[PDB]
Amino acid sequence: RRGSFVEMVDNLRGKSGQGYYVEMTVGSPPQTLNILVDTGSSNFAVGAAPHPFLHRYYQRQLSSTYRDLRKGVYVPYTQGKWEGELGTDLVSIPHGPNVTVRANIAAITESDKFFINGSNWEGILGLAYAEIARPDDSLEPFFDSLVKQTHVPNLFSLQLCGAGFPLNQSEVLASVGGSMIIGGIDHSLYTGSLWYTPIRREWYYEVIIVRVEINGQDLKMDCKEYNYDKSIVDSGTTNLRLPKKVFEAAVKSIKAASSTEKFPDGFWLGEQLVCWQAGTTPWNIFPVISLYLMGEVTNQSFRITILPQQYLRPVEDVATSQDDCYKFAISQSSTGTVMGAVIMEGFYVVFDRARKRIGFAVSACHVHDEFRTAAVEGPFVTLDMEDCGYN
Ligand SMILES: C[C@@H]1C[C@H]1COC(C)(C)[C@@H]1C[C@H]1[C@]12CN(c3ncccn3)C[C@H]1CSC(N)=N2
Repeated sequence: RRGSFVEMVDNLRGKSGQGYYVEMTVGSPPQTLNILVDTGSSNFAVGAAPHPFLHRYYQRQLSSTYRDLRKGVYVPYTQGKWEGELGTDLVSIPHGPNVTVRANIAAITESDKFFINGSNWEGILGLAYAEIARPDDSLEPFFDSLVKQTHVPNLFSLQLCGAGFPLNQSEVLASVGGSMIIGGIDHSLYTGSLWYTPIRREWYYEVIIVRVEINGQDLKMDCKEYNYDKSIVDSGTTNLRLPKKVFEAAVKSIKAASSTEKFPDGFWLGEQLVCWQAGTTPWNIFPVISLYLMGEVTNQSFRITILPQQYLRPVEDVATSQDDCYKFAISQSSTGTVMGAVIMEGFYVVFDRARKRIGFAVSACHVHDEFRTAAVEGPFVTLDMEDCGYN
């Protein structure tokens, strides 16, 4: 396996709790900013005014290439909001393709619970499709602009690398957090085969889950439940989020598999950390989780399997200790399944926009132990998979 995109390998930093980001520049002369990679939204937006959590921001008045679109944008969401002013400017990715494009930029002027203290990022790169752009689908997303204006192939791929232990801001700054390969697939970043699932519709990166197992035991729900009301791949969500009824069934099964140790309700609610003496985390008592995804071939599926090393998120102790501590990074959703950062950390994920498909392979940087690894395996004969999609 040769790695043919050396310029872009190791261009991400960050972690599942706070986001993975890439360096970008905006304006003339170039203003450098760290930008959250978000496959669950479709706007390119940057801090453009002082904020307690920003150490830098886009200064439109210092860019000779700034263009004012004379239009506001307001982006409320469940846990927060940002608002700002639309414009365009020249944009580059230093550890990216050697191209500069003119792109839409939302200059964030006000926000609430959007920016994250100590995360090191100052803006967001929404990589999903125009349908979910704000204020509407007429605001061309960045990746669309990049493809239209250059010879960059209509594809990107993400290797998000969890450390398997906590990092402070200093360690995050000094550590490689993964790769975003723009326009290609780098063979050094994965092992085994890539398996592809269709993009069901181009809005979010929507997929269809057809079967769920906990340690090989079928959760045995009608597969529509797994995709109620959608299933998406979202680097801008920390957890694996599951629809309420699926969450309840999965947690029951994970508790049963791990029953040799009792954990408090607050742990299963994703609120409370649990800790073990250094090196003694009992990985083996926790089950693997397999999600079967619709394949590209009629009546064929494949599965991705994650370990507790993926779904238990490393956190620092509430106290001063050498304990190894974690939070449970599976949580309930009322807006469908979200395959967030903790599940993406297991896999190299290929967003093949050109062929309307998402590829998964075992990540070369997934955390595991001597006894088990993450897996991507197939094929399986699976019938009536279209019926698993919610309408
Ligand atoms: C792993 C990393 C810590 C995670 C980042 O957390 C925040 C900052 C809350 C993510 C980046 C925020 C959003 C942006 N957004 C949105 N909705 C509609 C239109 C435009 N944008 C919803 C919102 C939550 S979900 C998501 N994918 N993106």
